[PDB]
Amino acid sequence: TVAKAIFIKCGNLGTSMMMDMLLDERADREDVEFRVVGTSVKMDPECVEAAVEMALDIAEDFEPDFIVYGGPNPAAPGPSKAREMLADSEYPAVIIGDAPGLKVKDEMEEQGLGYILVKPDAMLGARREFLDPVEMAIYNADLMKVLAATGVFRVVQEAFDELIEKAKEDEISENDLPKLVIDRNTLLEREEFENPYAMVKAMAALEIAENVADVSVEGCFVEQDKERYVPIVASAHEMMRKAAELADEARELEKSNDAVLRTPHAPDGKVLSKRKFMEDPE
Amino acid sequence: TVAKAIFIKCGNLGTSMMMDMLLDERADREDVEFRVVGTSVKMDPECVEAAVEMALDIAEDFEPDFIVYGGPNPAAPGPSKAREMLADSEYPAVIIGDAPGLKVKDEMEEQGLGYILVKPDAMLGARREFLDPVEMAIYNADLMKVLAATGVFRVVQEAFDELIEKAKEDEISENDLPKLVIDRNTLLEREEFENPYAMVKAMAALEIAENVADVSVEGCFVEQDKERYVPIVASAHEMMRKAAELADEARELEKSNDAVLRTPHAPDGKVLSKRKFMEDPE
Amino acid sequence: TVAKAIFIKCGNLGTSMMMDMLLDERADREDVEFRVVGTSVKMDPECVEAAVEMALDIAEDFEPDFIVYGGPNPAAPGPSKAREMLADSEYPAVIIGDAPGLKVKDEMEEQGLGYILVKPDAMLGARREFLDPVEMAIYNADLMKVLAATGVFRVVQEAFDELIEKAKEDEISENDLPKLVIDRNTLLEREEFENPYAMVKAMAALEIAENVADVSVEGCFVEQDKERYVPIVASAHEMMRKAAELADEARELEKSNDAVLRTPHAPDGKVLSKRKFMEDPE
Amino acid sequence: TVAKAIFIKCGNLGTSMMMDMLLDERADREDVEFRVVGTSVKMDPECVEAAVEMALDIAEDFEPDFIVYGGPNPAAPGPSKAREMLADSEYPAVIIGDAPGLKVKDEMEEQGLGYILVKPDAMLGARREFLDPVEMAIYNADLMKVLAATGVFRVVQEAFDELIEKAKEDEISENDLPKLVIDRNTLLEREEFENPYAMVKAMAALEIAENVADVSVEGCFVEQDKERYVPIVASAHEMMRKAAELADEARELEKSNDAVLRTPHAPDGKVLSKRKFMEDPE
Amino acid sequence: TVAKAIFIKCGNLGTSMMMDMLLDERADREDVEFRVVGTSVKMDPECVEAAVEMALDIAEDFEPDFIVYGGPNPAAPGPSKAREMLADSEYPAVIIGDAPGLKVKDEMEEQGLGYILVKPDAMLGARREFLDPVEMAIYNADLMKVLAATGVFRVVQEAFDELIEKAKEDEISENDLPKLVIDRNTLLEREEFENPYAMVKAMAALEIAENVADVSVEGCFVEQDKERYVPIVASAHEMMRKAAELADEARELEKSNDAVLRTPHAPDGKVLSKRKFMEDPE
Amino acid sequence: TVAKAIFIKCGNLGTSMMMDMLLDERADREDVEFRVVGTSVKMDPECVEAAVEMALDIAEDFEPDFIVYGGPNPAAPGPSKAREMLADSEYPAVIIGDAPGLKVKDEMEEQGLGYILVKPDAMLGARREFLDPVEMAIYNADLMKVLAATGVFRVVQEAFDELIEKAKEDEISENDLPKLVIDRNTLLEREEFENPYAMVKAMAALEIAENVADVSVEGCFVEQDKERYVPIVASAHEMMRKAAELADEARELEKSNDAVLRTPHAPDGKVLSKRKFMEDPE
Ligand SMILES: [Mg+2]
Ligand SMILES: [Mg+2]
Ligand SMILES: [Mg+2]
Ligand SMILES: [Mg+2]
Repeated sequence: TVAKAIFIKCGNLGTSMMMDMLLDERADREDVEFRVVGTSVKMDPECVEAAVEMALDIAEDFEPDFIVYGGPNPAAPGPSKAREMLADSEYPAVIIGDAPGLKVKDEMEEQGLGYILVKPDAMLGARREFLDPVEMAIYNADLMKVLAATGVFRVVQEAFDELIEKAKEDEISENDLPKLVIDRNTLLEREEFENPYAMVKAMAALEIAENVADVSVEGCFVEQDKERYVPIVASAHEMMRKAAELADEARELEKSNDAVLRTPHAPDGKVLSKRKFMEDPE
Repeated sequence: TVAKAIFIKCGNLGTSMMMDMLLDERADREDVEFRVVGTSVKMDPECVEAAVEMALDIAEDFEPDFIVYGGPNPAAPGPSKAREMLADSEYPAVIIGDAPGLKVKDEMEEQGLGYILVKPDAMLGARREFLDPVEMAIYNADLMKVLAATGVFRVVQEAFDELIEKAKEDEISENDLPKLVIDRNTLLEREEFENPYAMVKAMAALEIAENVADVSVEGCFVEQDKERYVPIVASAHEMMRKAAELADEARELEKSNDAVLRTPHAPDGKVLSKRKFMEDPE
Repeated sequence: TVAKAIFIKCGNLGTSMMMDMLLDERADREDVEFRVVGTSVKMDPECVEAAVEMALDIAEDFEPDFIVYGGPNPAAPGPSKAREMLADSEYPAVIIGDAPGLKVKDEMEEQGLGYILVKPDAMLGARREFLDPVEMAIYNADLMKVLAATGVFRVVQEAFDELIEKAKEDEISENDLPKLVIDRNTLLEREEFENPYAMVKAMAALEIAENVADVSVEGCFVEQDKERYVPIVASAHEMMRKAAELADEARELEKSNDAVLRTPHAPDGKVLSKRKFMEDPE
Repeated sequence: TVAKAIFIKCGNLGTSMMMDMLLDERADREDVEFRVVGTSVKMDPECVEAAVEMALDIAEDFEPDFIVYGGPNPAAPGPSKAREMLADSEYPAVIIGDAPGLKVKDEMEEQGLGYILVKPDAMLGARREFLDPVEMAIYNADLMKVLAATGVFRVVQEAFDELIEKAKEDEISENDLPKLVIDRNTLLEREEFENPYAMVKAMAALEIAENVADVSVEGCFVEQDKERYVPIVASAHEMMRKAAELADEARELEKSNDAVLRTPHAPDGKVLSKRKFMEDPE
Repeated sequence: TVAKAIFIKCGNLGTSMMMDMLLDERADREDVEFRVVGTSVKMDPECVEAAVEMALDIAEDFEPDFIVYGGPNPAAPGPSKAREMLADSEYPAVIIGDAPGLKVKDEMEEQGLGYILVKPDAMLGARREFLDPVEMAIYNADLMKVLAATGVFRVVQEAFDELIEKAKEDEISENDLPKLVIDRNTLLEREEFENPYAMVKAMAALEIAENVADVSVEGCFVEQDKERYVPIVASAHEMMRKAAELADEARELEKSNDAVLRTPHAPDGKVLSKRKFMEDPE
Repeated sequence: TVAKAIFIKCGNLGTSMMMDMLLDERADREDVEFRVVGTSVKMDPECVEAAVEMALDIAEDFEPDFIVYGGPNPAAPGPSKAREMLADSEYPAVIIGDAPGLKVKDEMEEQGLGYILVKPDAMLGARREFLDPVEMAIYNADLMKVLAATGVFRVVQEAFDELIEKAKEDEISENDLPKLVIDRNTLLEREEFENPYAMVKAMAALEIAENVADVSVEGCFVEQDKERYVPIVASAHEMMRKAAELADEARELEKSNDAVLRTPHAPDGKVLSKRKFMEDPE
């Protein structure tokens, strides 16, 4: 049959920005249908409510098997509000956030919602003297490349593909809701990379990515001297740029061996697989 | 004065992906309020329709000073549908798209619509054999790095920022709507780069992102032999990855001359500017 | 048997610069003898004729099995004159040219001439303000790498050596003359690369090289505003530099797989073959 | 007035391959007229003689102010033969060779001819097991990039341009004939590079290119064990590839400072000069 | 007056490997005289005791003005014995260590010892399965590149140069001994880089280097699973390799601005200074 | 049985800096015990003698099985005094040096001393106007990287490990002492690289490094003009930097084939071996 879900996006995150598209890359999955609503970058308690009310507003006629909320710091005012509104609705919800979301990690099991906490999806150096729109874009391009090439996006894809199957089974229980925490070590469980050094390079990429957070936090919430915080947050961007280079390096190693894992979606939604370039998705 | 807008996102394009965030990079603007709605990757006449209705729906109470529709190919069934829906509504609308929209450029002005066509925002190789979620994301990472580091996003931002000023003047006419077609030569009319070699590299990056389109189509809708179109779409990706490298290069040149242009928004919406890293934006 | 030929070089084309040397790379080939005549970069109607005359003059005593004319744009005043002069001669001939020669592909087949059209051998951005002597050399370096590392030169070689064999059968008929149009898609129907990704990188590299031509054309003829054509002709050169680096990346990929295809000429003229580095060519 | 000269090319050398073209880059120099003749790669005493015989043969009606012979090792059988025939003609000649030509350096002062010996124009790894047509082209592309970007070609261009002036004065005396030896230290008497590190990098690139010859020679003429000579010549080619990278790196520094030295020819033949990209050749 | 000191090296740290050499880079200083002793890489109490006793026996007749002990973890048993032994002597002493030394910072002050703790001097992935002699050297090469190119070594050089001047006046009090903790933020207050982006890339390099320590600790002392720790320590090395490239990029930015800081020693000990390449130090 | 040795370090050489460490990479060997003494960068006769006397004085109660002296030029005055002193003692001794040691090769054999001369271990551009501490450290970082990644250090490790086993049997004869001369060709007959291009790239790195010596020598002892020798020595440092990148390139190829050789020491001193990342050493 056909499964449906709603995506609410407040504020920006590398994972939230891509989460719904990781489910139907070519737009040929006839077995799903999604809606996307949000308040852009804004994520204060007010805008959040309005967004979740905009999702509950259309879920009435849309009737989503599950709703997903994606944004930074799920333990902050704005996002906290939205955890409430979704925990108390006739819809199974999933909250996708970053590392600060480990604070309210217990509280999320309580509210009965699923979650995808990406640690390497670090906050960017948000300081007016440094972060303008373009810098903002450049940083996201480097983070997108590290989360994709290291195989973290695969984890999110497969997590929302294993749910979309239980959604067609007309049985979405809280035991079916994912409870994930993505980090460098997560790659130690997969078989993503055939070349071991590629895994080690992807691991290093994610380690660096996770570290970008502390640098951005310090420069934005701790250092108050212009002469010190501008360079600090900028150094957080230089780090992520390198993590992106490491990610690319990992991918190229897999190209040298012709083992680049590829798992596309069949028109009916079933996840295929392949390693060799001219292999034809199995 | 507080301007309002509604972004309709159907299908995916690099420009539509970040278009709204380019207007409030740090979420500190208190002169704007946005509501984003879309049907994700799917952009057929059915989904597109439901999305615009969804946007017009909330537009009654939101009261946007304008509505923006972004997605690939404005000449396609769905986009054309949305193009007539917005033209017939009492809302000043803008259409953001790729090269394929040119076929309906003279047609959009008659509908009284504003448009911004980004030629280098090329369609990716959407073959099930090559394009899986990861690959799609990686593709957009490079495409984003391109549109950002080459100055194209600052063009989009500039156009909308000037529009948001008009939206405050309580007067948005067909003359105040943007009618731009971005391409490699668009940089010739700007002073984005201080280093002349940074610009020509930037131009090369956009010229190459532009050619990527021909290959993606030649392998998605033209060629039908399995043994040819897979290598064809993958070759379009390699082109995008190197285009992104030329963009990174150009920016590193602006970094060596400490002439990296940054144009961040003040809390009141005012667009500041600076070249030197240590200088505050004025 | 010892085949012979006379290459006429008028103008500058990457394929005409190497054409004869790809036939006797180590100069230890004793089954062939060549004579090279030309008037340097000048390819005007006068110089072109004075060149073909020298070739026809030398051919009297030399007595070649065929005569090759290499230079840019066979459909120009100079090349056209030479195209006709050779057709009227008693000597078989082949025309080495770029994309601009396709205009006269049908005509050359009528004149009974043979031809090899290399689409990716793009014209350089010749605009006094940019293309000085050094820059010209530089551009030709990148292009030489692209045509060499992608496999285009091996296609040229396999065609000219297949002809020299028929030239030993002292009977070269128009049916034995080459009629090739090299471009990105040529690699698709070959086995140059053992590594798949090295192939699509080579294909990506060839597409870019081809696309440089239009850029150089736009800036050398169409655009007449100095403030714009200087940047444009330079952007085309930054593009070919990228194409060269891409070709290099492809060769290194073959190296990681110890599969660099090498096909050297034995002292007798036979084309040997090898993959593995320490493997003898047979 | 108008100056003329003939160029004989036997065997290949990076400088011998570009020599003529470095004097008329766009082919719009009306004050010169060149002719090019040779036997391709072959350079044995027989082929050489037939080549210098074909140059003197056309020099009858062409009446050249000076003839130039270019090819590897001007102290070998073939080339030595050509020094004889040119020293014994009514035409002033210039011998273009590589480092092995310093052996017959004094003997050439005696024969009364000029010479340009480029030390960094190293011999390649000419072994059947390594050097095929493709590899041979890859090497010349690297060599071409270093000879150009390091500013060596500029030295050769200036030399033949200072001669083409004294050739319009119909006074080509042996004193006006060039007696040059070019190597790493040539850059110390130049102004080629404004950035001191770009010069330093170029010096290193030349030093390495020069040292490549010693490796090639060993692998080709000294090491007789196939298991050792193949890797040796192959390493000589890896060295040249990095030299090309260093040269390129020097050029990029110059772009960074907007000081890329350009010396294009004026339509009448006088060498112009400029630094800034948009400066307009003066 | 000649300044005398004894350096003791037990175990290995980047900073301790180069500490004494940074004080006499050309070996032409006439104001210093050094003795270096140690037990190589072994830093257990037994060996460290022999090392210090070796130094104290030498001090008898050599009469140094100060003694330096350098090696990892000032808090470990072996280094602790050295601190105890040095604290009990009459010779002013300094402890060079890494992050773990912070645990005994209070103890060192109470012991009258000086110290320089370099946090970016990270412990390597010391697991037999991954660290052999060559990998150990590779890591050191990268670490050295990071500490030198970021400017950390100039901080250490600086500290000791002042201590040496005071020694020449036989007046080294406990309050003269350095108490430095070096890390990413140390660079914020140095006039090391003229290019702001070079400082930011360098800060990024030091941040990543510091991060390496944590990753090496996890793989060597926490994770006990062979399958998990081998990849973890190898990823630690990948991070250091990338940190080295950042330091290298910063160094190349200074070169582009012909602003690389050099502070060589004059024959009489005076520390000169310069920026421009051809500028003489003073 | 535990082997004991003393290492004497005077002056600085890449190999003398790492020698002892390569023998106990993780400090977990039970079969060895070393003592290190030296006079830092100073290697004049007075200092060298003071150093050797320190060693021989320790030797009395330490009872070393063999003594190693490492540092620049075994033929210089200082090093020569060391050779005379050690050749005059009862302790078997090995001299670690650079190319200039070849001069006293016969003299060393007549003295009953062993030797390992590392030709690529080149002297740096030791000119005050260029070489300050930071640059000295950066040069050694690249040289170390070269000596490690190319396998030169593995050769050094092997020579000493063999000598160590002999020591454990109290049987070190003058015929057991090494007489090695390491250079580019040394790599031709080792098992180091599985990939041939990695071996080739490693050879290229050694050739360039070996060549760096001559450039530094020219700039330090021959050229006397500040305006010539500054750029000269600096170009020696740019060469080394590229030799390091080639060594890194060779290492990355091995990683692509998961054939990176690692020969770690077992606790009992046994030299293990492995190739595959996940493969345990045996
Ligand atoms: Mg005291
Ligand atoms: Mg006390
Ligand atoms: Mg003895
Ligand atoms: Mg004896």
